[PDB]
Amino acid sequence: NTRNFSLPQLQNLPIEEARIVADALAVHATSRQIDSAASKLAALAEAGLKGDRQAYAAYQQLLYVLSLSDDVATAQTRRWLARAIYRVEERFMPAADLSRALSEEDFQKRLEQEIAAQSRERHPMSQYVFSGSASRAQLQVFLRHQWFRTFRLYRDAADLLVNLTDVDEAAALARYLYGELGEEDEKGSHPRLLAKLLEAIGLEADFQAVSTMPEEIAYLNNRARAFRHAEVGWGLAVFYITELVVPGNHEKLYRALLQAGLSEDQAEYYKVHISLVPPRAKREWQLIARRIPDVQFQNAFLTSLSQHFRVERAYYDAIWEEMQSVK
Amino acid sequence: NTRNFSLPQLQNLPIEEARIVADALAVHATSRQIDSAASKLAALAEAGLKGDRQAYAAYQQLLYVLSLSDDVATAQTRRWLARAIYRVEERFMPAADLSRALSEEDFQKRLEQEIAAQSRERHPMSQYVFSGSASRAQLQVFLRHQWFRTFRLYRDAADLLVNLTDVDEAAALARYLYGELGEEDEKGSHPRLLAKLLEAIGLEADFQAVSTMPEEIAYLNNRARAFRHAEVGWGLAVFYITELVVPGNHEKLYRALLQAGLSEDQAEYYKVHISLVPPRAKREWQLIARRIPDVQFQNAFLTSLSQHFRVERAYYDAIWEEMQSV
Ligand SMILES: O=C(O)C[C@@H](SC/C=N/O)C(=O)O
Ligand SMILES: O=C(O)C[C@@H](SC/C=N\O)C(=O)O
Ligand SMILES: [Fe+2]
Ligand SMILES: [Fe+2]
Repeated sequence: NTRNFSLPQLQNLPIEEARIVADALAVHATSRQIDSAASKLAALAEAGLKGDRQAYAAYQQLLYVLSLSDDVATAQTRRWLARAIYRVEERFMPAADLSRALSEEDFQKRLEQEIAAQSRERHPMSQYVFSGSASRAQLQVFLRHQWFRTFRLYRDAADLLVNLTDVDEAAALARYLYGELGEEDEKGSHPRLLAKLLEAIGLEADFQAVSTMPEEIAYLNNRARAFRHAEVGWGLAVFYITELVVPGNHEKLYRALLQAGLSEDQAEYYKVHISLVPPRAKREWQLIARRIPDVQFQNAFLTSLSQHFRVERAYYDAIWEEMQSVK
Repeated sequence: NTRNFSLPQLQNLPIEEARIVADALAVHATSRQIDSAASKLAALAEAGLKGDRQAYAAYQQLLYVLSLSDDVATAQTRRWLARAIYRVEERFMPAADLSRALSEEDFQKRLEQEIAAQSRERHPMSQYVFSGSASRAQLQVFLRHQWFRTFRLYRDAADLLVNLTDVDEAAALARYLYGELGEEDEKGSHPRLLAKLLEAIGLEADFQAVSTMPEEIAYLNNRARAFRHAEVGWGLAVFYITELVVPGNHEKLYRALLQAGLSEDQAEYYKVHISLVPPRAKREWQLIARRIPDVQFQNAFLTSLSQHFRVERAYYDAIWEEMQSV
């Protein structure tokens, strides 16, 4: 009942700094113990981002524990420590580095060119699933990782809701959350729809799941960082590229799963997005349109979009390799 | 630098700790500056809660700035500093020390008993307003403070949503937020419904409103602390006490405003809770029912409830005093 709490995970990490983090998470942890943990985490991230593969794996695994564990008692300090890593990560990410604001037209055009160039729908694995050709074992690989992307997405969206101080924009994210959590029926929440689909093909849907795929950990860490960022451009970038790409991708995945012999009801997870999302996306765009004139927003948004695509592509690459290792 | 950002509010507080907090909220503030702010805030709260009236008012004003300002860039550090104060505050609150969990029936009975003993609806001001004897200006006093209670309640609910790790419990709070923010029409969010009522009776509904009433600040500080607490018994206590009391209170406030010459549409803010809340309260009860076997939950819940009633009563008393002066 605690496999995804912070302390059990930290005691299982053959990383020295895991003990310093654990001490920082104690109920009566001192300011010096917490700041010490912050210092070791920041140094570990700096070493990893400079090319040290062992330091890279260490800082990522610790950041996964800090940002996505489920013991709320340590969450505030965990997020405080996560911030020390985020500051390094962001100070290492290629910045959009506009000196002045792009036109709204050039902003949408640049947005459109990047989405066209790097969307998950064009990935060879995606066309492969669409192709029909995937074995059952290979669809299990795909859906096993779909679970990690879907099952706590609503929490990342809630972090963005919390940071939208304007009541009408919070209302927009609330409408998103309501839809995502099943409207009036929590049995129809989108994680539980995906769980039903997973159950139909022989897989478990574990609400305490802890990933051991490095590229997947990298993807979830980045998404939580972006949705929690104080400059909501980071979260709006990730939110909007998802809400924009989901319908076409889910339409083709839906068709592929019925072609794999599952029913309309089992694949409901994909079906509902095809119809639920497009109109709400049109309303959600105003939160972005409102901010276009601000170059600080443009730089946060475009930097976040580019980083999200880099980690998504490496994640999809690793899933594709795993898929092809089975038959 | 808007009126409800942290730095403009801090510059207006003639307190030395206000400058230390200001330095701690700077973009390149060091860990030493933040720990200094945290220490001096904790010491200020300790001095105020032991009986230093000026330190009491001072830490309460500072906590209002930390917990409820709207400059998101400092939000994470402000909440870190608020926690240093919360830790002190919770050591002074009378804590429920039950060693064994009440039965579900005994627990519900205790809640009902505490509500019948402490509900805001029994306050002399409430009865007086219900009587139809309130002046237009007196109703204005009432609604000015209604604004402060209503306009950001959804954010506190959202903090509880974030701390409910169970997908089904997050969903229950999401349904609450959806209802609270107007469902498909943000023009009908409940803050905007209250704004429509305030404007119908000559008042401005300011989404950057900053309270200057000490008891109102104490109320809002406590409610945000409770909804943000890592042990969700605190927030579930305040959430559930509010959801339980709102329907009957709002029906009578609605009738009283209609008696005073307000339209059905103008007073919609109070009307919509009469029918929206009773259905939602029955589904929200399962969040409490599932945790009743846990005595730590019961103690957190009951301590929250008693503290909430304490700050709410002092707040209604202060509104009542203002209403009598007009
Ligand atoms: O990749 C992501 O982060 C988004 C997920 S889920 C979209 C909505 N799910 O309820 C996906 O794989 O489509
Ligand atoms: O006491 C409070 O803080 C609650 C508000 S109403 C909230 C309505 N629906 O959630 C009031 O002042 O009546
Ligand atoms: Fe969804
Ligand atoms: Fe409401």
